[PDB]
Amino acid sequence: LTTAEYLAYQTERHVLTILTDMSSYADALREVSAAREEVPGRRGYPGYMYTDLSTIYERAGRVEGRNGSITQIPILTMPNDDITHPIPDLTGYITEGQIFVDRQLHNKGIYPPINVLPSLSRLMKSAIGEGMTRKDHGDVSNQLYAKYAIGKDAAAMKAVVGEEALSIEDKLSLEFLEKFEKTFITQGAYEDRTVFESLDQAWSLLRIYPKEMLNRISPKILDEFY
Amino acid sequence: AKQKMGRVMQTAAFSLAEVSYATGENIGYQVQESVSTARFKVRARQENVSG
Repeated sequence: LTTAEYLAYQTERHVLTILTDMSSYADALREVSAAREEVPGRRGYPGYMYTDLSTIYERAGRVEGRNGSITQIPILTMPNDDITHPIPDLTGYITEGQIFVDRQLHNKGIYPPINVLPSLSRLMKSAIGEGMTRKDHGDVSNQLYAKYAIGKDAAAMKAVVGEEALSIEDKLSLEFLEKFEKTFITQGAYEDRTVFESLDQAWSLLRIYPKEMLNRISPKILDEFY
Repeated sequence: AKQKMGRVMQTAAFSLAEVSYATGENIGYQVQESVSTARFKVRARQENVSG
């Protein structure tokens, strides 16, 4: 973070610091804290782990006079896949979003195994704009999320009420779920999908739906892009 | 289906009454005598409706 702060603020370049294994960092915090006579906290981690993580994270951010930014991807690890664990809880508290990597997706073999339904970017509205990225980014993202949730619900309900009894908007949603997990989310580790290319792929996914079915897309965006 | 079955039963009763009047006697005894086997049979089919 000191290197990132230099570069970004005394060099005027955007950084995107990528920390990894903040769980390992918190284990190191535990080991250093118990080197002193400090009593362990909630699950062995010290009571000031919130302060330590807050410093480490809030060392990022945009500033006024300098034309440079610092962005953080802590790439945290859940010990027992528990969001209730102190490390994920505090990191959530300080941070501004979450990207979930899912064991179910990984076992199905999808890379990256990122689970969209729990993941969200809290400052999505800022990044998805008109001057930045493309003018359909926000509407396409919201529509994709809605249809992905509907696809998961229809997949759950298929083994309960049969495939035939599902509505047309549910059969189409199952087709979208398949084409979304296996083509959109499934991305080769060495293929670069620019934001515009990924938006075009998202529109190709959304085009299986009739134009009336895409409720969350604005009519102007539907006319322009569909 | 209950309404349609009521209408069809009324029509069938009228047709049976007309047939009996044309024959001049009740064919009930003959039908009972010739009841060795049933020409119509019903076989259950386990259709899967919804769940």
